[PDB]
Amino acid sequence: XGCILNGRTDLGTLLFRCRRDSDCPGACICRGNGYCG
Repeated sequence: XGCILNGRTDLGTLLFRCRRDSDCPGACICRGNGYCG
């Protein structure tokens, strides 16, 4: 697998700065803005 950032309407994504997918929690991936999703 899951990804705690999928499907949320807060700014949880902004707690997870990423430069690559492996910076992200669970099976989340790094998105175009440099934060996980």
